[PDB]
Amino acid sequence: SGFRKMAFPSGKVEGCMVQVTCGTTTLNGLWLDDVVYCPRHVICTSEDMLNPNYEDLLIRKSNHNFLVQAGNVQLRVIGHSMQNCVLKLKVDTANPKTPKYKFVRIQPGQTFSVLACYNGSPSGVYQCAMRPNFTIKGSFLNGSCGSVGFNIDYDCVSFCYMHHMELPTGVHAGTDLEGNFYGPFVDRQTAQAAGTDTTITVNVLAWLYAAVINGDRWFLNRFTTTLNDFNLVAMKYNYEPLTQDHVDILGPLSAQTGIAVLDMCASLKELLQNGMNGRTILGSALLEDEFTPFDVVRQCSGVT
Amino acid sequence: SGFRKMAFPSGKVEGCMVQVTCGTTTLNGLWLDDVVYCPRHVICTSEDMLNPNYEDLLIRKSNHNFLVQAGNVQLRVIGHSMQNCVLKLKVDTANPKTPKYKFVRIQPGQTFSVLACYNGSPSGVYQCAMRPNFTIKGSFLNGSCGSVGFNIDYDCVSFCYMHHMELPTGVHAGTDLEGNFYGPFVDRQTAQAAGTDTTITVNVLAWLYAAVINGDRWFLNRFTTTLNDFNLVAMKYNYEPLTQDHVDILGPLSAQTGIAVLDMCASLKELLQNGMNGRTILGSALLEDEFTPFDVVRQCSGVT
Ligand SMILES: Cc1ccncc1CC(=O)Nc1cccc(Cl)c1
Ligand SMILES: Cc1ccncc1CC(=O)Nc1cccc(Cl)c1
Repeated sequence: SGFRKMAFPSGKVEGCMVQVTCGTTTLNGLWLDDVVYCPRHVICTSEDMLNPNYEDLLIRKSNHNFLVQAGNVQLRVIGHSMQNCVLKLKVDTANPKTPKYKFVRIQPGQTFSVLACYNGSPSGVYQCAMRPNFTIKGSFLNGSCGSVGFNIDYDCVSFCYMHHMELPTGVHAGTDLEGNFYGPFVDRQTAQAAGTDTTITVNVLAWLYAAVINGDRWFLNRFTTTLNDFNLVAMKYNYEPLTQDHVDILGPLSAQTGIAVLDMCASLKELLQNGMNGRTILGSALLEDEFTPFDVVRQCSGVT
Repeated sequence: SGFRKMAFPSGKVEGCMVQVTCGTTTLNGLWLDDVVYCPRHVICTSEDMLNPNYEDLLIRKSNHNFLVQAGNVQLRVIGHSMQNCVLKLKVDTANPKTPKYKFVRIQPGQTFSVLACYNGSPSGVYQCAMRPNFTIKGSFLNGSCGSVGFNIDYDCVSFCYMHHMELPTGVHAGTDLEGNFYGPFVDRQTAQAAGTDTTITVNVLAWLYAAVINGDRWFLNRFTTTLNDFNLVAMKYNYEPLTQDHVDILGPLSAQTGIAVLDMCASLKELLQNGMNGRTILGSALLEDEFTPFDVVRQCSGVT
């Protein structure tokens, strides 16, 4: 028992981190097979970051201008190209530690582990969620760019995120591994609006089932609700509207605990309307939305 | 910016995890050099767990009765011995992936990363703290025994914890890597009292400095306090008494923010006396005590 904001073991991703330098700028790179992926702003200087013309800037760069270092050994760059907001540096050596992997574009609400890096070296790993507004509430400093978000299914690493920037609001923005930004964000040092962030209702419900599994049952009530009635409450509290798709994915947790999805929604409704009253659920004084129903099942059953 | 419950990258510890079987019991083992460390209850059956006579049970076990498996390959056991509550299985092969390492016995209040394992395979990594009462609030299921807690200083892994049992209360108990339990706990399936748990005051103060560094400053007040006055409040709220030693370790954070340690104590005093009033600090609705002053400095400066 016990429930934690658990990240995936980062070993497979650690063996992929490299340092990429270009001019005065240094950031992290992702070495899979004979290719190094990194944010395209590695080619920019501080004057450029206001409104960089990446196509013009990259034209002044040759393969030799990109310094790729794995540990303390140098990688020979034999090719370079831009794909959306990432650079793919073709190197003459395949990464001997390249795990089985996929490039995946996640949906908002889904979660992933971030391996935060500086100068190609790992500093820490944490679990986070793609917010409904396509930002992440990470922990990143200057030089963290190029750090990646991932998921792991037995031996396959699905890379889903690459960190690019911190918005003036303190939240983080980045791309999938094809360099397409999540959300409306552009890689420019400019004021950018993130959407209104909503709470991931299906994840809060999954976390309430995780609380029941682990003994925290005070919030269970004698009530039930409908999807429509629940969503009237969710709308008011800026919670994502619950669909039959969300109810279906909560099916295994509902079966495990014997608590119907709509009865759990009724508990969530009372929690939203009356607060926690100074109490806690799984060591938290607020409703947690960063565990998907999949994360709950995985953690409570010990999937390796 | 941003602050997360970050764990150490687990790669160096992943390469050390093995599966250890003895009779019907299987748990995790830690392979460093030519030695495999695991909990001594691997030699027990369900009847034994009530009051096991480990010295008598181990006498019925030969090197061949201990099945050690790293990935899918078997390790030949050439020796076995008991040290307190751990078994040290001498194997004929040194772990090729053994990192630089130390065995350390942590103090309560200190933090560490846990790499939770099942059948020798890693399932996840999370950051946790040794509670003042010597228990950990982990996330562990049956088969997680043998999973280790560690810290990393550049390239050296300091192993500080080995998971042994879950108390009937749902909290977790274990040993250092010499097999000495933290706290009064014994490796028996019996009702055991954990101490009254207190909040780690120096860690809450470190986390309030982390909030200030990252923009959350609403809790800063026009007040100051004394160590004695503060401790009268800490006593009432079951917070650890603050000493000049704790004040000294908060020195770097005090210097970084320009907020005197005692002024921060006064903010904590008002927070304890008046609650959060529905507000949050670093995405939390309660006072977080699982980040040491060292963890705050490391995270806010990007130590790799
Ligand atoms: C300072 C920091 C903190 C966290 N994560 C990243 C950073 C650096 C950063 O924001 N870079 C940046 C800024 C605007 C545009 C672009 Cl392309 C990149
Ligand atoms: C079921 C579980 C959940 C979390 N962590 C561990 C476990 C197994 C467990 O508690 N083992 C145990 C019990 C009493 C004594 C001793 Cl020696 C070992």
